[PDB]
Amino acid sequence: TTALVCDNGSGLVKAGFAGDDAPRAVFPSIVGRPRHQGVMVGMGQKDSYVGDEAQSKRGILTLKYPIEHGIITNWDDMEKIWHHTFYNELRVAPEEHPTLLTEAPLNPKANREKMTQIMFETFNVPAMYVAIQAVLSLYASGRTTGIVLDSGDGVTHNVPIYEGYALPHAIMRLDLAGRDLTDYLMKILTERGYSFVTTAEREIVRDIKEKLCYVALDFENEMATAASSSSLEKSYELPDGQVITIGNERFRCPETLFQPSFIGMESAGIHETTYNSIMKCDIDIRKDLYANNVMSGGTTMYPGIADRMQKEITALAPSTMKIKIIAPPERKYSVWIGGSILASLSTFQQMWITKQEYDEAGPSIVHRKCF
Amino acid sequence: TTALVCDNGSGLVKAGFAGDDAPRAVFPSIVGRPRHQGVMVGMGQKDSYVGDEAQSKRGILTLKYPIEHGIITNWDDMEKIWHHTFYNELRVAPEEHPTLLTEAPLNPKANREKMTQIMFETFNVPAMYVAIQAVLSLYASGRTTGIVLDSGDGVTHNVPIYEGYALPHAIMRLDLAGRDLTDYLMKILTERGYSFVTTAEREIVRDIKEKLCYVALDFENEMATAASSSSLEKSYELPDGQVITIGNERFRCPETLFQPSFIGMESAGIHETTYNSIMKCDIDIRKDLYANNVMSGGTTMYPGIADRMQKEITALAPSTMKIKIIAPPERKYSVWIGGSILASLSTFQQMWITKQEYDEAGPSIVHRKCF
Amino acid sequence: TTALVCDNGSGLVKAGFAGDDAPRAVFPSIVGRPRHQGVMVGMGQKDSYVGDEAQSKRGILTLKYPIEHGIITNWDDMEKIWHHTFYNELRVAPEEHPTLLTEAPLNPKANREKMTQIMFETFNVPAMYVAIQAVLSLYASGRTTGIVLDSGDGVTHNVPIYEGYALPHAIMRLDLAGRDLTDYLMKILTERGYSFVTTAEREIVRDIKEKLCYVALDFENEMATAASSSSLEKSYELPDGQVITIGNERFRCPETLFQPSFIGMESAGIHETTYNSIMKCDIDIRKDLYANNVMSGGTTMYPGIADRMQKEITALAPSTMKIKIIAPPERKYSVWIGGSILASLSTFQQMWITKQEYDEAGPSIVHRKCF
Ligand SMILES: Nc1ncnc2c1ncn2[C@@H]1O[C@H](COP(=O)(O)OP(=O)(O)O)[C@@H](O)[C@H]1O
Ligand SMILES: Nc1ncnc2c1ncn2[C@@H]1O[C@H](COP(=O)(O)OP(=O)(O)O)[C@@H](O)[C@H]1O
Ligand SMILES: Nc1ncnc2c1ncn2[C@@H]1O[C@H](COP(=O)(O)OP(=O)(O)O)[C@@H](O)[C@H]1O
Ligand SMILES: [Mg+2]
Ligand SMILES: [Mg+2]
Ligand SMILES: [Mg+2]
Repeated sequence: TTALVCDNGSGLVKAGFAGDDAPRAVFPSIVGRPRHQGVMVGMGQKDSYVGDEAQSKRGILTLKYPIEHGIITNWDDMEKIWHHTFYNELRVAPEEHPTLLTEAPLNPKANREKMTQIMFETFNVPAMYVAIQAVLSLYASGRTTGIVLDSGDGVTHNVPIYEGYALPHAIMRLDLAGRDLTDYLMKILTERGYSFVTTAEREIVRDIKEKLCYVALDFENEMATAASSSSLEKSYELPDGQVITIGNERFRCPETLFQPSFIGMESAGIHETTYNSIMKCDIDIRKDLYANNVMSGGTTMYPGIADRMQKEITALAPSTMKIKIIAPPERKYSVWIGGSILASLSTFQQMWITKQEYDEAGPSIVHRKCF
Repeated sequence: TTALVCDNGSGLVKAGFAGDDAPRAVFPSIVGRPRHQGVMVGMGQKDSYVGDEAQSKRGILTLKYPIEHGIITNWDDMEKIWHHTFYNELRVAPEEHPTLLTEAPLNPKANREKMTQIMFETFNVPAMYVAIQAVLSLYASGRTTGIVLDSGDGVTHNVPIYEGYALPHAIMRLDLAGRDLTDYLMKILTERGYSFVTTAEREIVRDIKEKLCYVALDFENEMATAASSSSLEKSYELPDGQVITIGNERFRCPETLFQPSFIGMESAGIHETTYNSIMKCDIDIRKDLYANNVMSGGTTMYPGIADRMQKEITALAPSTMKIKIIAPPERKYSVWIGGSILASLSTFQQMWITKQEYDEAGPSIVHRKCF
Repeated sequence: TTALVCDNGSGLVKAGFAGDDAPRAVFPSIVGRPRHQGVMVGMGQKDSYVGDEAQSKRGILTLKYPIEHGIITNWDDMEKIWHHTFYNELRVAPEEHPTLLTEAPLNPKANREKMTQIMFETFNVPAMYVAIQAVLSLYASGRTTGIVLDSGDGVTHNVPIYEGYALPHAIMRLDLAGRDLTDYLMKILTERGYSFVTTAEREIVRDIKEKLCYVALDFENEMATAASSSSLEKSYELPDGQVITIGNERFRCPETLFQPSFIGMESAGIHETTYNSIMKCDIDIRKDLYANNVMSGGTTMYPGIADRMQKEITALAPSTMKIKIIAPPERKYSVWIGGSILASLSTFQQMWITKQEYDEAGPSIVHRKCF
């Protein structure tokens, strides 16, 4: 049969079929409900909206994310999103297809236990499997050795792998990702008199961040350049026709990744996190780890982030080591591509958690069979 | 059965049957009583006259409007007018027909409470409903999204609606409409030596306003043109054969809608009111609101008012927005047409306030069931 | 010398001298201009009126607030108000006194830049400083640890402080305050047939709100009590002798603070805002924050608001935490009292921005020296 690969991220849902080169369905992972009163009768109105239909009508809706920091917090909305993905986007029968799901490392066990329970009971899938997103990203690049830096909307994490072996004690997890950057940009936009307070306005700020933000190679030099002249300013048109102009915010927003103290976090930056993850591994594999830094996720798509990470890691690493950052242009879907590749492999077909095994063992079997 | 749609405006009464394309009965909402002494015996004389019979004999009558600024102030005369509408104009049995009534937004609650009480007790209707006039106007145009500018004889108001959802906090209400314009024209006609002081003469001034007034595209240029020559002057024949000539008054009278300060009001014009109502809505629906400005009411029938409103809103709106004014030729009866359409809908048949519900709950049920 | 403390709020101006226990001058921050025509010659008439003189003659004036939502929007009127405060109220020479000014957090930078420029150029003050209002309120209570809820006429904001250290990432700002409540009461007064439309009538509605509104401990029980009987009704006399009676509106008006959806806002209430601000701080300071909730501003003077906030925060906080609301009877002037205390401190005398520093650095120095 044909397996289903579903990457349930905090911000976007990636779904498709195993063997394909790109995900079939990509849409935001949101559920919207009306907050005003309906005075017009005879027209089709629904109590909830999911995905693009919620984005289109966001002006009269309150938008909620069921997944927060890679943890599912509203299982009703998550089930609604899964139903939407299975029926309206891919248009498939769930019980006729094994499904591969993704999860961030160091997550609560109950999250994947409930994922398995929902998949086996509500949708009655024949088989399912839960994988780590960082390993799938390594699969997508055709590599067996390297350290993967994956940063999406909720979670940023590092996983070092050498010759197909993972070192769990060196796994790092950070709760700073895209959504936090969007909130910080939303806060700092008030310096120029721009006020965004609603969940519909938050999406507008996210679009502005995606379309106008970049990572500066040197932060203080960029600050001086922005203070000296107006060559770095850009204009953006709001949906109602208003035009806003932003200056140093464009690179101030992504700077939080390297300086988490901008949002009040004591943790270190992504470069120092990667260096510490490398230094926790055996001395005989650090040289290979230094040359196989793999980037994945939407938050790694800022212009100039790879050069900045290269510079920082070079400044941290010994001068005789060769630092190489791997940033494929398609790294936005590396997790899904690796999941499809894994589901297409012949040797993986006996690693599926089947319905019989679940009926015998309960939801706890995902701990024994998956990682 | 067949539902009855009655639009009780400040100036005119519109009545008919649901499913019809036009109101069956249209007549002024006035009650007249003699003010001289009857010296002739043996002839049929009545203590009161309603509607067209009052208009025909206005020379010996004092005319009173029971509705003032969309608020009923004389319930005895209002009951007389309702009896006239039910029995002499439509010629129907009130207890055999559900009745749909209209009301302006931001009205006193006691007004509709007494309307419901009168309908259920005096006329013993089986069911009744009170709708908002601007919503019905939106129904008449076959739209679910737009901002409605309704201006009749007593009230001018704006109601923005998006995807069938109303935003009550953005609803505007103005107490400048046709009657105020008639009074202002009555006052300014004294500059040419014309004196109208009675309620019968006020009707003559209203006819003059309806037949000779228009909205100037640019007020000061029209002023200069009227001062330069006499190309804008028109002649009107009084009922007794006298002929009057008016110049700049023709467009001075409707100018009060855009400059309320002409009658001593501090409020802004209709264009600024519409712009402020649009700006109070969510940023993601303002573009659709800009292109769906719907006009309704008799006061919107001045020649050239739509172009003036388009110009003003374009001058107020951002240059990249598309401003479109919708002014149907039948907008004089948009409220009644929308009411008939709503009463003809199948899904509305369970929204009627029935006699049993009124007997159970009292007059206050109209607040819970209607809007 | 003697420093000047000026608290420029959206609704009122508080001014005086450092070291005093109360502000010397309190008057509304309004500028009024005549809207009728002057027909009497030989009498003293002015083109503008400021403060109490504008309030006294409001019947023939249009009233404008130069400050909107803590942001100065009319700098000419603001300069007129500053001139009035300096010369007619305090009767002092501006160049002989350093001046301390206040501002709300998360404000546009250009606002304080222009404030500094106006103070240094137009009035030629020797030194000036801009402080955050919530910090000054904490100064007034003799505390170094606590979370301050300040709500005036334009802005409501929360600032948590622990051991003299502020956590900027946990600062909350809300654009719902007294003026919005006045507008909502103005809108809901139409349910009883009372119509207030002018800026002079808006002041009357504000007086009614100040004199008759209170916060209900339980909203639905108060609704049921008001519906059952008339024990909650009060009477108010209009300036022309008319008497109005209001029922549930008295506590419906302040309820918008806890339910912003009454005016169409998606944001949460003040209690939930305070709880979220507390939860964003470090876990080791939340216990001290829970017991030091400080109220400040005119909008916190509603009867029963402190008990309602205590109940809500207790319902939100863990059952083992001790919730304490600090509501001094003089919290109406807490910002000014704290500003005077700060200006009287010996260690603050070197934090003044002096004329030499401004001449060297330009208006941008307020960003580097102030917070
Ligand atoms: N061009 C871009 N520049 C910066 N950030 C981006 C860009 N495109 C997407 N993002 C951000 O990436 C995040 C979503 O990416 P994704 O890896 O799909 O996250 P998740 O897997 O958590 O859904 C969002 O926060 C989005 O704003
Ligand atoms: N052709 C016209 N030009 C200008 N005003 C008109 C015209 N026809 C009617 N009116 C005015 O419209 C008002 C009544 O219209 P209508 O919408 O029926 O009001 P209502 O619903 O309050 O009775 C009256 O003031 C009348 O003078
Ligand atoms: N007793 C009261 N009850 C309720 N509101 C009040 C009371 N006294 C003053 N206010 C309101 O407080 C606001 C002004 O207080 P203030 O803290 O001086 O604001 P600002 O600093 O913005 O001028 C006004 O909206 C006023 O109506
Ligand atoms: Mg992801
Ligand atoms: Mg009408
Ligand atoms: Mg204040």
